[PDB]
Amino acid sequence: RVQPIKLARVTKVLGRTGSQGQCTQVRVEFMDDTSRSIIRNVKGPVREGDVLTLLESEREARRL
Amino acid sequence: CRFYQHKFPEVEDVVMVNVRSIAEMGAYVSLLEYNNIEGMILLSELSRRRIRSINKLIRIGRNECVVVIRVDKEKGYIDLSKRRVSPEEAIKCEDKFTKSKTVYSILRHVAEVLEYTKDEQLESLFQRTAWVFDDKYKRPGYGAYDAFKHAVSDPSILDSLDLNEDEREVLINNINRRLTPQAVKIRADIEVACYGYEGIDAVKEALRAGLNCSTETMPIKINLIAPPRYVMTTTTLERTEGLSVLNQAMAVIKEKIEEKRGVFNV
Amino acid sequence: PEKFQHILRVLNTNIDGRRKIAFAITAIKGVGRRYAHVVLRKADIDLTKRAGELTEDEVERVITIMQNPRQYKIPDWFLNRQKDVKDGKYSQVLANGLDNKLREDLERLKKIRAHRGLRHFWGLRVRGQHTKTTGRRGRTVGVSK
Amino acid sequence: RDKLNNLVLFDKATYDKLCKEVPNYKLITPAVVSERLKIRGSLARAALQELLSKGLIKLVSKHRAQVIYTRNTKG
RNA sequence: AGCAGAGUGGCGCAGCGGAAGCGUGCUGGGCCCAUAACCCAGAGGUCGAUGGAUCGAAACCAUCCUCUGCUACCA
RNA sequence: AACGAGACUCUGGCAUGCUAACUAGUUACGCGACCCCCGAGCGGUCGGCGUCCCCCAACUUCUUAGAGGGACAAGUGGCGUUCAGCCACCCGAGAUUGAGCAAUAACAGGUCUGUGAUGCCCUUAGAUGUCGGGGCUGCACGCGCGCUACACUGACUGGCUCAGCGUGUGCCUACCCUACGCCGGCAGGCGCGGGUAACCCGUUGAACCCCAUUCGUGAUGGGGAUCGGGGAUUGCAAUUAUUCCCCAUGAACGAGGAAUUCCCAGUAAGUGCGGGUCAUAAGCUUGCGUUGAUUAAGUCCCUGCCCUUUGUACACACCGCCCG
RNA sequence: ACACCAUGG
Ligand SMILES: [Mg+2]
Ligand SMILES: [Mg+2]
Ligand SMILES: [Mg+2]
Ligand SMILES: [Mg+2]
Ligand SMILES: [Mg+2]
Ligand SMILES: [Mg+2]
Ligand SMILES: [Mg+2]
Ligand SMILES: [Mg+2]
Ligand SMILES: [Mg+2]
Ligand SMILES: [Mg+2]
Ligand SMILES: [Mg+2]
Ligand SMILES: [Mg+2]
Ligand SMILES: [Mg+2]
Ligand SMILES: [Mg+2]
Ligand SMILES: [Mg+2]
Ligand SMILES: [Mg+2]
Ligand SMILES: [Mg+2]
Ligand SMILES: [Mg+2]
Ligand SMILES: [Mg+2]
Ligand SMILES: [Mg+2]
Ligand SMILES: [Mg+2]
Ligand SMILES: [Mg+2]
Ligand SMILES: [Mg+2]
Ligand SMILES: [Mg+2]
Ligand SMILES: [Mg+2]
Ligand SMILES: [Mg+2]
Ligand SMILES: [Mg+2]
Ligand SMILES: [Mg+2]
Repeated sequence: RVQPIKLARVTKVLGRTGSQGQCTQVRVEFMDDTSRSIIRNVKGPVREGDVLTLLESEREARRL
Repeated sequence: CRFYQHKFPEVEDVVMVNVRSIAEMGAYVSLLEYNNIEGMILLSELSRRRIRSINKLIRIGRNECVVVIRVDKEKGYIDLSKRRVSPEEAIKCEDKFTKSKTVYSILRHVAEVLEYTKDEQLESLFQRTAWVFDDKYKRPGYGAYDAFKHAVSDPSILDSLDLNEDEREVLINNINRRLTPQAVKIRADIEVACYGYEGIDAVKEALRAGLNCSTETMPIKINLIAPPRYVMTTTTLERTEGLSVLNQAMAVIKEKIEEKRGVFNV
Repeated sequence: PEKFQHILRVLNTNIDGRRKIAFAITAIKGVGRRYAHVVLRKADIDLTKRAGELTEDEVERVITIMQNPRQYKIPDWFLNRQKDVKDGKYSQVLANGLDNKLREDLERLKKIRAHRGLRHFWGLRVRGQHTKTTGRRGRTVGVSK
Repeated sequence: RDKLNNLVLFDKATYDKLCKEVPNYKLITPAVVSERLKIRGSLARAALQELLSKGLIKLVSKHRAQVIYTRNTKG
């Protein structure tokens, strides 16, 4: 019930999912072990390479 | 003025709240079982099933009992929920709430003639009265209204503690008028079919045999509802100790009416 | 600073003492704000003291100006009542002279039943306004029978 | 709507509080004095100007819209 | 005549002393190309009448009146 | 092979290169004149301010408007079956300015009240072809396009300093835009010139904005409905108040339920100014500038549209058809 | 990885 923050760097933009095409699929690293990688769904206009912030690195969202 | 022994409600408590504004992702609602720190109920948590219009569930100015789930005891974020209530909780909360409201309005007259420049002296009186009043009776399940009850009947604890002036006046002269008759219901469920012509005197001697070990001055409430019945409202205490006055009383009546001529009831 | 009485009861109406004297006396009917500044200017009064900071003798100097404006050299185009229909005088009706002068004017109109008198009677709009979609006080009507 | 009570000229208690509030503040604007005291605001302006005429305060910026002061330019 | 229950918006009703709302109806509007369903605004109150307690009631107490069910059914 | 798309025509953005200008200018000095020392100096000279007056001085940067020039996905790097093309970047005034014009087939769309375009029907001297008066404005109520507001990111009172598109004496018809002087608080009045217009109104002294003063959270000095009294102009005539000015009266309204409209960069919005109608005269509309954002660079969810495949008992075409 | 969507001078 307590987890630290994690900071990921965007490495690729996949597509614009969501029902109105609002959120964006993105693949991130983890900036402490660059081996890790997940797919996340962001809400603003991501570019490439900028540092997101994850409040629960364990999830991995898979659609809209 | 604070309602209870803790200013911030704890988790898993049911609270009386007056909804005030239907938000975009919740509703901002007042707090009425605790002081008016805001509360936010999530819109995902009004009802367990799909809703046609929110005004059919909640609308500004409707007392309702809701359960808090989480709270930042520091910053002041009272997270509230309505899916998670049984209508019994509503009862056990609303009755104690309507008790606490009269205790609030009663502990208000002292500030009329005593210092009232600050809402904090209300807290001053609150910590000396309500905290100690419920720190005892909360083990079996009773509150400070029960203490004021035990007081205005036999005034014995208000003296046992620090005594005020004119506040025991506004205590009793309000409670024992709102603590007002607990109506009695014991009547004489006896059917007799008389066979004695001298019996009009038997009924009189049995009326004077109504309540035993007692006097000929204390009044009794006779009712002639059925001519073959003899119905009485006995020694009027509270409907809590005149039980034997129904348990044993009718016996002398039925026997003395049965002894004369012919067999009778019991 | 200046902790003596403030409120004053100028003729038949309670002039609050707090507001600036200009905006203080406007609580009199018939006396708007453009007329009040002229009255105060011709009264020589300072225009940076509230109603509470005037003694009992300046206020009479102001009253007598409000009542007799024509003679303190306030021109004949400031007065709200001009060539008065019944007698040719020019003056400012002040407090209940305004009520009675409106009352008398409506009576004067209705008496000869002019087209305006009847409009004041029937309670309608007296100038030339359309009335199909305006005013609109009454209650809704339904088509059901 | 309520009744924000305000005075147009001081009473002795409030006048004392004015001549003693000067150090207590690092931000002296007409609005804050009009709210912490029960001052109309056209009175707070005059009182602040009066104090400034006594060198008790230091004017840091005056504009047509907003005015400010400071504590003493000391300490 | 008696017992029990009830008397609150046009109508059915909720309302364990800090005090007027719910379902439906009426009037109007929204949605649709229209109409029903569905959504929202407004009006409508001697809380049966009379007194009393209470700091205060529609609510508690007392008297009376009016409806409903059931026996009593009574020169 | 033909049409539509595109090409095209107008417009906005760039030329210190060309053509050439008392109906546009600038710089210079020929000037001169005014004024201040404002600085060297003293006051002139050295200078500073000039929509002060000149030049038969020099030129075309600003102004005007003609001919040509320029931009092509042309260069460089990625992705492309190495095609058609897409993405980023360099140089640049600019790497997507805004409009006009528009197909085949249709609709029982609108218009006989634009027409001396028009078939048929009607009325035709007691007229359905002219003058005087009234109406289109009538108010219990339902809706639509709008204007002004609910104030302090404000209202009032002074002070300061900036535009662009335009129109202007009327052919019957009978009227135009206004300078400058004087009179009146104001609307307005009299007098005497310019303009058929880059020539005069006019350097179009526009509002918001900008700077300084009063008010103080109060339906208040916010807001300006409704109503009383008076004074002018237009016209043959102003009452049911044409418009306009002054004193006075001082309502609802404290950011608006269910719903729902418009919008992507000099755009939304705020702000004023010309054209149309116009004897008088915009809360309209058509254009013009002026201060100038937040959010997006997407999708097919909702409402719709285009192309292919598929199903149909529909073809007046799902607002269809049809069973008890 | 399916709430409700009837009718037509
Ligand atoms: Mg072009
Ligand atoms: Mg150009
Ligand atoms: Mg010049
Ligand atoms: Mg060209
Ligand atoms: Mg290439
Ligand atoms: Mg460049
Ligand atoms: Mg184009
Ligand atoms: Mg076409
Ligand atoms: Mg036609
Ligand atoms: Mg024809
Ligand atoms: Mg004719
Ligand atoms: Mg005619
Ligand atoms: Mg019309
Ligand atoms: Mg329209
Ligand atoms: Mg007209
Ligand atoms: Mg216009
Ligand atoms: Mg004109
Ligand atoms: Mg016009
Ligand atoms: Mg029009
Ligand atoms: Mg296509
Ligand atoms: Mg097919
Ligand atoms: Mg087919
Ligand atoms: Mg068929
Ligand atoms: Mg059909
Ligand atoms: Mg159908
Ligand atoms: Mg349908
Ligand atoms: Mg049917
Ligand atoms: Mg049918």
